Amino acid sequence: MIQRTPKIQVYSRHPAENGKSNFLNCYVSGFHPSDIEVDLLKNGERIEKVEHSDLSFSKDWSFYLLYYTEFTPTEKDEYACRVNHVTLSQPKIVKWDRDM
Amino acid sequence: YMFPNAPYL
Amino acid sequence: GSHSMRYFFTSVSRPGRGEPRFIAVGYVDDTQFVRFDSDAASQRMEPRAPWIEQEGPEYWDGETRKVKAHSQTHRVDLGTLRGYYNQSEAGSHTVQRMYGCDVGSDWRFLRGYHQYAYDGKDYIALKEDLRSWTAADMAAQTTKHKWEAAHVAEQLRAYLEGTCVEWLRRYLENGKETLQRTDAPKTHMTHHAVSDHEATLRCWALSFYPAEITLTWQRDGEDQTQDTELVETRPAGDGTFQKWAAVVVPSGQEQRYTCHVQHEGLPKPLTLRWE
Repeated sequence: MIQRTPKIQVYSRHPAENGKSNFLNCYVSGFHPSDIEVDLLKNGERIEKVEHSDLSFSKDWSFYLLYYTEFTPTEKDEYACRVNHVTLSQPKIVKWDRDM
Repeated sequence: YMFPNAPYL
Repeated sequence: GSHSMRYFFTSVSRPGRGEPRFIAVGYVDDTQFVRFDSDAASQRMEPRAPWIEQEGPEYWDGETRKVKAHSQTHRVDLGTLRGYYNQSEAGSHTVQRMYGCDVGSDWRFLRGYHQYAYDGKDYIALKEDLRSWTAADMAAQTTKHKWEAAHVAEQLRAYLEGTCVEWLRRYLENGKETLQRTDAPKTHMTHHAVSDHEATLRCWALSFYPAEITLTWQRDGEDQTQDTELVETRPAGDGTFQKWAAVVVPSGQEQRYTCHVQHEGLPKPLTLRWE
Protein backbone atom coordinates (compact mmCIF):
# COMPACT_ATOMS: atom_id res chain seq x y z
CA MET A 1 0.00 0.00 0.00
CA ILE A 2 0.63 3.72 -0.41
CA GLN A 3 3.15 5.24 1.99
CA ARG A 4 3.93 9.01 1.73
CA THR A 5 6.66 10.63 3.89
CA PRO A 6 5.80 13.55 6.21
CA LYS A 7 7.01 17.00 5.26
CA ILE A 8 8.03 18.68 8.57
CA GLN A 9 8.21 22.28 9.57
CA VAL A 10 9.25 23.52 13.00
CA TYR A 11 8.45 27.14 13.87
CA SER A 12 6.90 29.56 16.31
CA ARG A 13 3.34 30.92 16.31
CA HIS A 14 4.60 34.57 16.70
CA PRO A 15 8.03 35.85 15.60
CA ALA A 16 10.37 34.73 18.38
CA GLU A 17 11.33 37.34 20.93
CA ASN A 18 13.47 36.32 23.89
CA GLY A 19 11.53 36.37 27.14
CA LYS A 20 8.05 36.60 25.54
CA SER A 21 5.51 33.74 25.70
CA ASN A 22 4.87 31.92 22.41
CA PHE A 23 3.97 28.54 20.97
CA LEU A 24 6.40 26.05 19.34
CA ASN A 25 4.91 24.25 16.40
CA CYS A 26 5.76 21.17 14.54
CA TYR A 27 3.62 20.81 11.46
CA VAL A 28 3.67 17.43 9.77
CA SER A 29 1.86 16.99 6.50
CA GLY A 30 1.72 15.08 3.22
CA PHE A 31 1.90 11.71 5.01
CA HIS A 32 0.19 8.39 4.73
CA PRO A 33 -0.79 6.18 6.69
CA SER A 34 -1.86 8.28 9.70
CA ASP A 35 0.17 6.61 12.47
CA ILE A 36 2.97 9.09 13.20
CA GLU A 37 5.15 9.81 16.30
CA VAL A 38 5.93 13.55 16.87
CA ASP A 39 8.01 14.88 19.83
CA LEU A 40 9.05 18.44 20.56
CA LEU A 41 12.54 18.63 22.12
CA LYS A 42 14.06 21.27 24.35
CA ASN A 43 17.89 20.95 24.42
CA GLY A 44 17.67 17.30 23.25
CA GLU A 45 15.00 16.09 25.71
CA ARG A 46 11.28 15.34 25.22
CA ILE A 47 8.88 18.15 26.13
CA GLU A 48 6.00 16.55 28.04
CA LYS A 49 3.12 18.97 27.61
CA VAL A 50 2.60 18.75 23.86
CA GLU A 51 -0.80 18.90 22.21
CA HIS A 52 -1.95 18.28 18.66
CA SER A 53 -4.69 19.24 16.19
CA ASP A 54 -7.42 16.80 15.18
CA LEU A 55 -6.37 14.51 12.33
CA SER A 56 -7.42 15.86 8.95
CA PHE A 57 -6.31 15.47 5.33
CA SER A 58 -5.81 17.34 2.08
CA LYS A 59 -7.46 16.95 -1.34
CA ASP A 60 -4.92 14.20 -2.19
CA TRP A 61 -5.96 12.15 0.95
CA SER A 62 -2.61 12.78 2.68
CA PHE A 63 -2.75 13.69 6.36
CA TYR A 64 -1.74 16.68 8.32
CA LEU A 65 -1.27 17.49 11.99
CA LEU A 66 -0.02 20.33 14.07
CA TYR A 67 1.80 19.60 17.27
CA TYR A 68 2.31 22.40 19.64
CA THR A 69 3.35 23.60 23.06
CA GLU A 70 3.70 26.85 25.01
CA PHE A 71 7.28 28.14 25.27
CA THR A 72 9.26 31.25 26.04
CA PRO A 73 12.36 31.45 23.74
CA THR A 74 15.76 32.49 25.11
CA GLU A 75 19.11 33.19 23.42
CA LYS A 76 20.52 29.81 24.59
CA ASP A 77 17.74 27.19 24.46
CA GLU A 78 17.62 24.93 21.32
CA TYR A 79 14.32 23.42 20.15
CA ALA A 80 13.58 20.64 17.64
CA CYS A 81 10.86 18.42 16.31
CA ARG A 82 11.53 14.66 16.18
CA VAL A 83 9.34 12.60 13.83
CA ASN A 84 9.02 8.88 13.23
CA HIS A 85 6.83 7.31 10.54
CA VAL A 86 6.85 4.00 8.58
CA THR A 87 8.51 5.92 5.66
CA LEU A 88 11.47 6.98 7.85
CA SER A 89 14.13 4.41 8.52
CA GLN A 90 15.17 6.32 11.66
CA PRO A 91 13.53 9.26 13.47
CA LYS A 92 14.00 12.53 11.61
CA ILE A 93 15.06 15.53 13.75
CA VAL A 94 14.45 19.10 12.45
CA LYS A 95 15.96 22.01 14.45
CA TRP A 96 13.97 25.17 15.10
CA ASP A 97 15.64 28.06 13.33
CA ARG A 98 14.03 31.34 14.52
CA ASP A 99 14.05 32.54 10.85
CA MET A 100 12.25 29.54 9.15
CA TYR B 1 -24.53 19.96 9.81
CA MET B 2 -23.82 16.42 8.64
CA PHE B 3 -25.47 14.27 6.01
CA PRO B 4 -27.57 11.68 7.96
CA ASN B 5 -25.90 8.40 6.73
CA ALA B 6 -22.61 6.91 5.82
CA PRO B 7 -23.78 4.43 3.13
CA TYR B 8 -22.20 0.98 3.43
CA LEU B 9 -19.34 0.31 1.07
CA GLY C 1 -16.47 36.02 -1.62
CA SER C 2 -17.04 32.29 -2.12
CA HIS C 3 -17.28 29.68 0.71
CA SER C 4 -17.24 25.98 1.51
CA MET C 5 -18.30 23.45 4.14
CA ARG C 6 -16.46 20.14 4.32
CA TYR C 7 -16.42 17.15 6.54
CA PHE C 8 -13.48 14.79 6.71
CA PHE C 9 -13.56 11.33 8.15
CA THR C 10 -10.76 8.90 8.96
CA SER C 11 -11.30 5.30 10.02
CA VAL C 12 -8.24 3.14 10.86
CA SER C 13 -8.29 -0.58 11.85
CA ARG C 14 -6.12 -1.55 14.77
CA PRO C 15 -6.06 -5.42 14.72
CA GLY C 16 -5.62 -6.88 18.23
CA ARG C 17 -5.74 -3.38 19.80
CA GLY C 18 -9.57 -3.18 19.93
CA GLU C 19 -11.95 -0.89 17.98
CA PRO C 20 -10.92 1.01 14.85
CA ARG C 21 -9.94 4.64 15.42
CA PHE C 22 -12.51 7.08 14.03
CA ILE C 23 -11.84 10.84 13.68
CA ALA C 24 -14.35 13.26 12.19
CA VAL C 25 -13.62 16.94 11.59
CA GLY C 26 -15.75 19.65 10.08
CA TYR C 27 -14.63 22.91 8.45
CA VAL C 28 -16.12 26.15 7.07
CA ASP C 29 -13.44 27.42 4.55
CA ASP C 30 -10.17 27.13 6.50
CA THR C 31 -11.79 27.22 9.93
CA GLN C 32 -12.32 23.89 11.81
CA PHE C 33 -15.53 24.05 13.85
CA VAL C 34 -16.31 20.52 15.08
CA ARG C 35 -14.64 17.21 15.87
CA PHE C 36 -15.33 13.71 17.06
CA ASP C 37 -12.76 11.24 18.25
CA SER C 38 -13.76 7.67 19.04
CA ASP C 39 -10.88 7.31 21.46
CA ALA C 40 -11.77 10.41 23.50
CA ALA C 41 -13.84 10.29 26.65
CA SER C 42 -16.88 12.48 25.83
CA GLN C 43 -18.18 10.36 22.90
CA ARG C 44 -19.81 13.59 21.61
CA MET C 45 -19.46 15.80 18.66
CA GLU C 46 -17.49 18.75 20.20
CA PRO C 47 -17.11 22.43 19.17
CA ARG C 48 -13.73 23.79 17.91
CA ALA C 49 -14.67 27.37 16.95
CA PRO C 50 -16.37 29.81 19.23
CA TRP C 51 -19.38 30.65 16.98
CA ILE C 52 -20.71 27.04 17.01
CA GLU C 53 -20.70 26.90 20.82
CA GLN C 54 -23.95 28.98 20.65
CA GLU C 55 -25.93 26.24 18.81
CA GLY C 56 -27.62 24.40 21.71
CA PRO C 57 -28.37 20.80 22.86
CA GLU C 58 -30.62 19.82 19.86
CA TYR C 59 -27.82 20.59 17.47
CA TRP C 60 -25.13 18.86 19.59
CA ASP C 61 -27.21 15.80 20.28
CA GLY C 62 -28.17 15.38 16.56
CA GLU C 63 -24.57 15.80 15.32
CA THR C 64 -23.42 13.30 18.06
CA ARG C 65 -26.10 10.82 16.93
CA LYS C 66 -24.97 11.03 13.28
CA VAL C 67 -21.25 10.83 13.97
CA LYS C 68 -21.67 7.80 16.23
CA ALA C 69 -23.62 6.02 13.46
CA HIS C 70 -20.82 6.82 10.99
CA SER C 71 -18.18 5.41 13.37
CA GLN C 72 -20.17 2.12 13.41
CA THR C 73 -20.73 2.14 9.60
CA HIS C 74 -17.00 2.57 9.00
CA ARG C 75 -16.33 -0.36 11.32
CA VAL C 76 -18.35 -2.60 8.94
CA ASP C 77 -16.72 -0.91 5.92
CA LEU C 78 -13.23 -1.86 7.19
CA GLY C 79 -14.34 -5.55 7.22
CA THR C 80 -16.15 -5.22 3.87
CA LEU C 81 -13.06 -3.85 2.03
CA ARG C 82 -10.85 -6.51 3.64
CA GLY C 83 -13.17 -9.03 2.00
CA TYR C 84 -13.16 -7.11 -1.34
CA TYR C 85 -9.36 -7.10 -1.59
CA ASN C 86 -8.71 -10.52 0.06
CA GLN C 87 -6.57 -8.97 2.83
CA SER C 88 -5.54 -10.61 6.09
CA GLU C 89 -6.98 -9.69 9.51
CA ALA C 90 -3.38 -8.83 10.62
CA GLY C 91 -2.94 -5.53 8.77
CA SER C 92 -4.09 -2.03 9.65
CA HIS C 93 -6.04 -0.28 6.87
CA THR C 94 -7.45 3.21 6.33
CA VAL C 95 -10.86 4.38 4.98
CA GLN C 96 -11.22 8.11 4.38
CA ARG C 97 -14.33 9.96 3.42
CA MET C 98 -14.85 13.64 2.52
CA TYR C 99 -17.93 15.49 1.45
CA GLY C 100 -19.20 18.97 1.24
CA CYS C 101 -20.51 21.87 -0.77
CA ASP C 102 -19.20 25.10 -2.27
CA VAL C 103 -21.18 28.38 -2.78
CA GLY C 104 -20.03 31.21 -5.09
CA SER C 105 -19.81 34.84 -4.15
CA ASP C 106 -23.61 35.03 -4.66
CA TRP C 107 -23.89 32.41 -1.85
CA ARG C 108 -25.75 30.04 -4.19
CA PHE C 109 -24.90 26.37 -4.59
CA LEU C 110 -21.85 25.99 -6.85
CA ARG C 111 -20.40 22.50 -6.46
CA GLY C 112 -20.86 19.41 -4.25
CA TYR C 113 -18.54 16.45 -3.46
CA HIS C 114 -18.71 13.08 -1.73
CA GLN C 115 -15.75 10.72 -2.08
CA TYR C 116 -13.74 7.98 -0.44
CA ALA C 117 -10.25 6.56 -0.35
CA TYR C 118 -9.01 3.15 0.77
CA ASP C 119 -5.33 3.04 1.96
CA GLY C 120 -4.48 6.40 0.46
CA LYS C 121 -5.93 5.86 -3.00
CA ASP C 122 -9.16 7.04 -4.70
CA TYR C 123 -11.81 4.44 -4.14
CA ILE C 124 -15.13 6.02 -5.22
CA ALA C 125 -16.25 9.60 -5.95
CA LEU C 126 -19.50 11.36 -6.77
CA LYS C 127 -19.01 13.14 -10.09
CA GLU C 128 -19.80 16.82 -10.50
CA ASP C 129 -23.32 16.18 -11.91
CA LEU C 130 -24.28 14.61 -8.50
CA ARG C 131 -25.88 11.77 -10.43
CA SER C 132 -23.20 9.13 -11.10
CA TRP C 133 -20.02 7.59 -9.61
CA THR C 134 -16.36 7.23 -10.50
CA ALA C 135 -15.05 3.85 -9.35
CA ALA C 136 -11.28 3.22 -9.27
CA ASP C 137 -11.01 -0.58 -9.41
CA MET C 138 -13.11 -3.78 -9.38
CA ALA C 139 -13.90 -3.52 -5.61
CA ALA C 140 -15.17 0.02 -6.00
CA GLN C 141 -17.55 -1.06 -8.79
CA THR C 142 -19.21 -3.44 -6.32
CA THR C 143 -19.72 -0.44 -4.05
CA LYS C 144 -20.83 1.62 -7.06
CA HIS C 145 -23.50 -0.99 -7.97
CA LYS C 146 -24.74 -1.05 -4.35
CA TRP C 147 -25.07 2.68 -4.29
CA GLU C 148 -26.80 2.75 -7.67
CA ALA C 149 -29.49 0.33 -6.45
CA ALA C 150 -29.93 2.20 -3.12
CA HIS C 151 -30.13 5.65 -4.94
CA VAL C 152 -27.37 7.09 -2.83
CA ALA C 153 -26.54 9.82 -5.44
CA GLU C 154 -30.15 11.13 -5.26
CA GLN C 155 -30.04 11.47 -1.44
CA LEU C 156 -26.67 13.15 -1.62
CA ARG C 157 -27.67 15.56 -4.39
CA ALA C 158 -30.62 16.78 -2.25
CA TYR C 159 -28.41 17.28 0.77
CA LEU C 160 -25.55 18.98 -1.15
CA GLU C 161 -27.82 21.40 -3.07
CA GLY C 162 -30.30 22.05 -0.16
CA THR C 163 -29.37 21.28 3.46
CA CYS C 164 -25.60 21.56 3.00
CA VAL C 165 -25.68 25.06 1.59
CA GLU C 166 -28.50 26.22 3.90
CA TRP C 167 -26.42 25.34 6.95
CA LEU C 168 -23.28 26.88 5.34
CA ARG C 169 -25.15 30.17 4.97
CA ARG C 170 -26.38 29.89 8.57
CA TYR C 171 -22.84 29.29 9.83
CA LEU C 172 -21.48 32.23 7.73
CA GLU C 173 -24.05 34.59 9.29
CA ASN C 174 -23.82 33.25 12.92
CA GLY C 175 -20.08 33.16 12.69
CA LYS C 176 -19.68 36.35 10.63
CA GLU C 177 -16.88 37.77 12.87
CA THR C 178 -14.71 34.61 12.47
CA LEU C 179 -15.87 33.34 9.02
CA GLN C 180 -16.49 36.49 6.98
CA ARG C 181 -13.20 38.10 8.16
CA THR C 182 -10.00 38.44 6.18
CA ASP C 183 -6.70 38.89 7.97
CA ALA C 184 -4.18 40.50 5.61
CA PRO C 185 -0.67 39.14 5.70
CA LYS C 186 1.76 40.89 7.85
CA THR C 187 4.91 40.92 5.74
CA HIS C 188 8.70 41.32 6.12
CA MET C 189 11.94 40.22 4.58
CA THR C 190 15.08 38.83 6.18
CA HIS C 191 18.57 38.73 4.67
CA HIS C 192 21.19 36.18 5.70
CA ALA C 193 24.69 35.82 4.22
CA VAL C 194 25.20 32.29 2.81
CA SER C 195 28.91 32.98 2.17
CA ASP C 196 30.90 35.89 0.69
CA HIS C 197 29.24 36.06 -2.78
CA GLU C 198 25.54 35.42 -2.17
CA ALA C 199 22.75 35.79 0.37
CA THR C 200 19.30 34.32 0.99
CA LEU C 201 16.46 36.86 0.78
CA ARG C 202 13.39 35.44 2.49
CA CYS C 203 9.90 37.01 1.98
CA TRP C 204 7.46 36.23 4.83
CA ALA C 205 3.67 36.35 5.17
CA LEU C 206 2.25 35.92 8.56
CA SER C 207 -1.07 35.93 10.38
CA PHE C 208 -3.20 35.72 7.29
CA TYR C 209 -6.67 34.24 6.79
CA PRO C 210 -7.76 32.50 4.68
CA ALA C 211 -4.97 30.16 3.73
CA GLU C 212 -5.03 30.93 0.00
CA ILE C 213 -2.08 33.20 -0.95
CA THR C 214 0.43 33.72 -3.75
CA LEU C 215 3.92 34.54 -2.79
CA THR C 216 6.46 34.89 -5.59
CA TRP C 217 9.84 36.42 -6.41
CA GLN C 218 10.83 38.27 -9.53
CA ARG C 219 14.25 39.31 -10.79
CA ASP C 220 13.90 42.39 -13.05
CA GLY C 221 10.22 41.50 -13.34
CA GLU C 222 10.94 37.91 -14.67
CA ASP C 223 9.30 35.17 -12.57
CA GLN C 224 11.80 33.11 -10.60
CA THR C 225 9.53 29.98 -10.09
CA GLN C 226 12.36 27.53 -10.71
CA ASP C 227 14.80 29.24 -8.39
CA THR C 228 12.58 30.01 -5.40
CA GLU C 229 12.35 27.85 -2.27
CA LEU C 230 8.65 27.93 -1.32
CA VAL C 231 7.32 26.20 1.82
CA GLU C 232 3.86 24.82 2.15
CA THR C 233 1.34 27.22 3.84
CA ARG C 234 1.30 26.24 7.52
CA PRO C 235 -1.01 26.95 10.37
CA ALA C 236 0.06 29.22 13.24
CA GLY C 237 -2.25 27.46 15.66
CA ASP C 238 -4.42 30.49 16.33
CA GLY C 239 -6.56 30.24 13.13
CA THR C 240 -4.12 32.15 10.96
CA PHE C 241 -1.56 30.88 8.41
CA GLN C 242 2.13 31.62 7.51
CA LYS C 243 4.16 31.12 4.36
CA TRP C 244 7.60 32.13 3.14
CA ALA C 245 9.37 32.30 -0.19
CA ALA C 246 13.19 32.62 -0.56
CA VAL C 247 15.77 33.22 -3.27
CA VAL C 248 19.54 33.19 -3.45
CA VAL C 249 20.70 36.64 -4.47
CA PRO C 250 24.31 37.11 -5.69
CA SER C 251 26.41 40.07 -4.43
CA GLY C 252 24.98 43.52 -5.10
CA GLN C 253 21.84 42.21 -6.76
CA GLU C 254 19.18 42.77 -3.99
CA GLN C 255 17.64 45.72 -5.92
CA ARG C 256 16.88 43.40 -8.91
CA TYR C 257 14.56 41.23 -6.78
CA THR C 258 10.97 41.85 -5.90
CA CYS C 259 8.67 39.80 -3.74
CA HIS C 260 4.99 39.80 -4.78
CA VAL C 261 2.14 39.00 -2.42
CA GLN C 262 -1.49 38.39 -3.40
CA HIS C 263 -4.09 37.76 -0.77
CA GLU C 264 -7.84 38.55 -0.35
CA GLY C 265 -7.05 40.65 2.78
CA LEU C 266 -4.85 43.16 0.91
CA PRO C 267 -6.44 46.25 -0.70
CA LYS C 268 -3.97 45.82 -3.58
CA PRO C 269 -1.23 43.23 -4.22
CA LEU C 270 2.10 44.00 -2.53
CA THR C 271 5.51 44.49 -4.20
CA LEU C 272 8.30 44.27 -1.67
CA ARG C 273 12.00 44.98 -2.28
CA TRP C 274 15.10 44.75 -0.05
CA GLU C 275 16.45 48.32 -0.06
